[PDB]
Amino acid sequence: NIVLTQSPASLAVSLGQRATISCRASESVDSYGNSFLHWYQQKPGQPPKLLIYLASNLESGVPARFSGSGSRTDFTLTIDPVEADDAATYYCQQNNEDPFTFGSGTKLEIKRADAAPTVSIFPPSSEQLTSGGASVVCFLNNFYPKDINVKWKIDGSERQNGVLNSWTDQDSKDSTYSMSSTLTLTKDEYERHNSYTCEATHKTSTSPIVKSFNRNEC
Amino acid sequence: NIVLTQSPASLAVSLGQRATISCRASESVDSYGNSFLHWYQQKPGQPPKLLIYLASNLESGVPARFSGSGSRTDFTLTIDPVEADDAATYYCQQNNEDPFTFGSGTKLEIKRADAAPTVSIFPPSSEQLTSGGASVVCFLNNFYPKDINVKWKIDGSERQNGVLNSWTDQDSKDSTYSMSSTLTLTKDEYERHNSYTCEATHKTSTSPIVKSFNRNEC
Amino acid sequence: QVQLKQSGPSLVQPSQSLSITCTVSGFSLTSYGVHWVRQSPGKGLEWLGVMWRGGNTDYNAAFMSRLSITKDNSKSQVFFKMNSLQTDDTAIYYCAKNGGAHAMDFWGQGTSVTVSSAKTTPPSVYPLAPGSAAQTNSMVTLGCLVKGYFPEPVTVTWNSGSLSSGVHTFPAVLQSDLYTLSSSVTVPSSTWPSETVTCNVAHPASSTKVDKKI
Amino acid sequence: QVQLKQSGPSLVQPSQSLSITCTVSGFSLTSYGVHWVRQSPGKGLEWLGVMWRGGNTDYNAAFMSRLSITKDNSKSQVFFKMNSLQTDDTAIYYCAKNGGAHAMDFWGQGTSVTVSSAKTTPPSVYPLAPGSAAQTNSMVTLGCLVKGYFPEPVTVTWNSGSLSSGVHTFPAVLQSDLYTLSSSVTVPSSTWPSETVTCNVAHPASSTKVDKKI
Amino acid sequence: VFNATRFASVYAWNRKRISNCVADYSVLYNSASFSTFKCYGVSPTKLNDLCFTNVYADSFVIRGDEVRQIAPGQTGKIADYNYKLPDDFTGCVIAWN
Repeated sequence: NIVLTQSPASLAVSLGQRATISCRASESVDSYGNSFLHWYQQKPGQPPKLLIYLASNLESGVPARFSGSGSRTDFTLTIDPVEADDAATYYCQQNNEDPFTFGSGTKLEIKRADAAPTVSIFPPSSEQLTSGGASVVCFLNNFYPKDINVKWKIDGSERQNGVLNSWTDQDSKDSTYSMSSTLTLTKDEYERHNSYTCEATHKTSTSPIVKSFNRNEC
Repeated sequence: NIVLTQSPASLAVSLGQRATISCRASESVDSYGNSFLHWYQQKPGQPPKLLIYLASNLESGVPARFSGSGSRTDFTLTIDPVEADDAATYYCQQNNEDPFTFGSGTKLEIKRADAAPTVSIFPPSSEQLTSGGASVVCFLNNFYPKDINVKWKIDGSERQNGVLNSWTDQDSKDSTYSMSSTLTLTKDEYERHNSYTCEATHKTSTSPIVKSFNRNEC
Repeated sequence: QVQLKQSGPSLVQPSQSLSITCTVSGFSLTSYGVHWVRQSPGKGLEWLGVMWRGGNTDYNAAFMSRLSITKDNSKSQVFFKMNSLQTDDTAIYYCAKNGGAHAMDFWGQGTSVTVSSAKTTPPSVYPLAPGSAAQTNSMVTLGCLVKGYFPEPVTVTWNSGSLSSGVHTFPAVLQSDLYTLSSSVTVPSSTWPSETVTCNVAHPASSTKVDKKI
Repeated sequence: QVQLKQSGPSLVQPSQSLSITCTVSGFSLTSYGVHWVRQSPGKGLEWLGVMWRGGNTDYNAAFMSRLSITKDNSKSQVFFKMNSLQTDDTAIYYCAKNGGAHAMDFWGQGTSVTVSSAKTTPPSVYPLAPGSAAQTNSMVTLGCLVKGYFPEPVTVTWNSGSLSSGVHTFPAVLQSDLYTLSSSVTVPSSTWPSETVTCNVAHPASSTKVDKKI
Repeated sequence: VFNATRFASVYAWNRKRISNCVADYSVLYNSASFSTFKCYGVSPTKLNDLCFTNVYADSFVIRGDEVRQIAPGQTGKIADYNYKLPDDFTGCVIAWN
């Protein structure tokens, strides 16, 4: 058995720099005539692909920016320069002994400049109001870093019952993040107060992100 | 006050399978880096003991078959391999907010092979009959499943006043069911007829398991 | 080495007070707090209180004014003071050591605290011998009838606990300030009426021990 | 040119079995051994097994007794039979072509196999339509709220996938035996409310197509 | 150090600094008295003859399901909060029931 304790668990490397994804192994020797392994990539918005075979060779379909080498246990995956195609999880696989397990997985994050999110609020549809429900969504997309917290504040009192968030990972190409905050309530809650407030606090926006929506938006 | 809606309320898992028991929660969240809870196992004749703490760490002193995981709200208990000594209930404890309440409680039973009950009846002592009462005990032990209709039927007609059963559920050591039926009658009713009948109908046995006794057996 | 047993309560009358003594051993009482719980009345397991590691004590909204916990660090004994006990306040208490993440690592034996206006009724033990028509299949059932006792707990066995695997236990029926307990013991068919079958009973509340031969 | 996508399972309970059908294209089954893996269920990527070229097959140490590979050389399809699955095994299962040094050169799209005791439920789609008071600045965002479906996946597109400029797919929020999926797409203002817009939602687990006009 | 009286805890692990001596590792690897013998950065058969400036012997006790957690970059409650092994750890770890 080979325990590929790949490290680190995640990286924050900006564009144009050198990212280092190490991969620790225990066994074995003489893969083909040496102690090399294969590297792979698993993107969140695209199927996976093979980057480096035998840890020293290039593969068609991917750029030549991926390189590296490795000893019996100390392996290295060098991505130099980092462009906007690297936001994904990287793995290392030994094939000289069953099971052909992979590494722990290094989630490389493209450390671009800080960017504020978009602003878009969607009142409920006619079918929702007809059925008595009212689900409002306050989207905050195209931002960096992923650290974002939405506070659904109704003018009467802050509501935190039906608050759900969808934290989308960094797309392979689009280096920005995307998060959607929902609030599923009844029609009486939507018709409770004239105005409402979608509050949020992001690292980029020093001022509190505030966008209101009225009950008459139908 | 968090009412941990522990589901399922009961399970009949056979030998060699994997039992899965959930535990719902709603508060709190992100105490330090998670909001995991604990698990316990209460026997029918002994208070419970700690199996898993923080839903991801094993505790010594108990069998190693118990494990589990959990999200911030849903916590899972994994019992693998299910053996013939895991005939007991389970619980999950609230720890993030006081009071340290528990869940509903899942009653796990081992699906053993079918078996017929014993055939024997026990009349009372001479002192009980002399005082005016009568306590005849009719045992139906070491049977499976628990689906058995026990009802006293005196020679005159079906009895509905002195009917009383004491059901013993599946024990850890004894994986079979046991039920002791009692008969509450007076001296005259005990000596009203010559023979009486302790009638019972088991699920697998189409014919009723009966055992009669005479008033002179004392 | 580890001991969390309880003693003291036998039977309580309505509108009275009483304290339970749970002896602590096997661990530093100053480093770990003792929990208190009930035996699942109605819904799942109910929790009463716990003394912190030299801090404060937690209670429920309904039991903060009536029940109290006292942790004696010198004698290694945690006391559970009960106040204003009424007939509907029946409960079976247990002690348990506090763990790291507020866990319950060790557990005790507990005690059954019954509250009722009725007086202590000792058990009317009688032997359950099989009738003449009862047959054998290389095994014979023998039991002891512990009927007409109040309150819980009670222990019935064979030869003062000589056999523990063949002795079966049944639940006691709850009557009007009374109980009816049935029991049975599996033995070989050739061991009765040949061998002496002495059944022992123990009622800790009334301190009654009636021996009856089957 | 190459296709290694999976299909067949909709929803499975824990401690049960299933059957997956992976359609192989681009290479003959006799030329390369189809591999079989998962998609990061918690910890790192997990390897399951591989069927060699007309010979035996290797399996994972933790899945040799439970999981099995059934390779059909006549239909150009590799079938997989799994047994005794747990909720933690929920992940996308992939098929891949063998490389030179036992590598996985090509990778497919796979299928998101979900293990959970809950039952299947179709999606109750409700569109996120801006009201009449909604404003626009040279563009308008649109989306749908697909709540009340189980299990994953669910594909939300804009007019059968006509739009691809600002399409953003969000993860499904695990509810009580249900899921909640949101979406957000960026389209110029000349398409809505001018042209006909309709949310197209597909649930491959139930093969349901829900159309809701935005 | 291995045959010491009592080891320290997992969080107060005792770092025994050793220097200026001869260390035979092939006799220990071929002793057949260790439950686990897994090295990182160099094989146990090759590190027997190597010169170093300083070596350490960290004494602690952990459960059978926990010995697999002591590795470079391996997660775990003891691996992150009690004993953090270096990610570039070029030494060796041993254990015995």
